[PDB]
Amino acid sequence: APQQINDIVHRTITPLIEQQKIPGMAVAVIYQGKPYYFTWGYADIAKKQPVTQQTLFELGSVSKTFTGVLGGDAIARGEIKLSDPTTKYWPELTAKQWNGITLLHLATYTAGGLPLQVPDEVKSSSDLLRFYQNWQPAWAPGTQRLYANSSIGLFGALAVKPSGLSFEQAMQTRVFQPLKLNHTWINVPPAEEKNYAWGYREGKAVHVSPGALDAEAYGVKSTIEDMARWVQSNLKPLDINEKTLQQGIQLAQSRYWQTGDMYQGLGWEMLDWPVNPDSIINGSDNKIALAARPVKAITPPTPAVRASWVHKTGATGGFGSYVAFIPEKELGIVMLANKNYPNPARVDAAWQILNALQ
Ligand SMILES: *[B]([O])([O])C1=[C][C]=[C]C([N])=[C]1
Repeated sequence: APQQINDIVHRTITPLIEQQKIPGMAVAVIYQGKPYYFTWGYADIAKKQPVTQQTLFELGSVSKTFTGVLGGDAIARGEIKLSDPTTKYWPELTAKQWNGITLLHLATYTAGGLPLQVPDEVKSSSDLLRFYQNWQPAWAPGTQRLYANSSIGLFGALAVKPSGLSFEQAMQTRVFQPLKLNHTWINVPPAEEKNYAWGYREGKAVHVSPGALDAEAYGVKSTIEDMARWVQSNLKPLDINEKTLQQGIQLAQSRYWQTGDMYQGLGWEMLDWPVNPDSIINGSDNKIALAARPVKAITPPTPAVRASWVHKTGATGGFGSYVAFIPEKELGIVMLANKNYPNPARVDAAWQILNALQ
């Protein structure tokens, strides 16, 4: 890499790893469209396996960006509309509180208080139906945002129903394959296990547990190379040859709702660039990010704004991920770690790197 990118990344990430006791980390910077890669530490402490550019990390909720783009692609295919009622795709959802709750509300966490987590107790398809039928909204639809797996997870499951494909097959064929993300997985195959890092939580090696709507809300694993490619694809969707995918990526960066200075996309979240770094840094802390906040509808949604900081944090029990990019500057970053360390530290490091390069 150019020495500037080298120095800027190492000066930022080295102290981060030290302060946060991160066992292993991979970083990609996309600069003028090209990726530059950096790795540190251990994918597996016990077996002394280093982090490489081929190490798989759990993306946790950065998976929501793939779900949002897959949904956008389904809209572009004419398979679903965000204006469709949820019941159009799940007619068994007959309880009256669902009247007026559309796919847009599910995709954007604005259905009226669907919870962060699907209860552990919910396994089966019928457990799931039961859960949503019994769920009681605290708020009218389209009035409050509450970040929630049970919201965007259901959006992803419903979005692929007209295709007839499983969520995983739709994701593989319509997003991973066309983008050449050939080392990105909802279920890690046995052949790729050698590359699957352990996560570390309180010093114990852990991997994400199965759960309902896991694939759709937080279940993607990927490498630093495929994630750089994901960022490049979202930075420059016009280079993408598959028309509906290009369009889906654009739709996922449309601005649907505003709360404070952030705008809710499909999976992606966006702020105007130049950002106030305290705003994105403090904003990423779960004290704010997981809070219930009133929203203003953007009527109609603003199409993808090039001058945006577009980003998403993700975590599982053992992993902490972050992706951010600025379309107008052809600039982006991916930070993958196998410890779930605090969000504000991620965003601070990212902003320090990108601000120094823009
Ligand atoms: B995501 O990483 O923000 C997330 C939120 C809640 C639960 C899970 N598994 C992921």
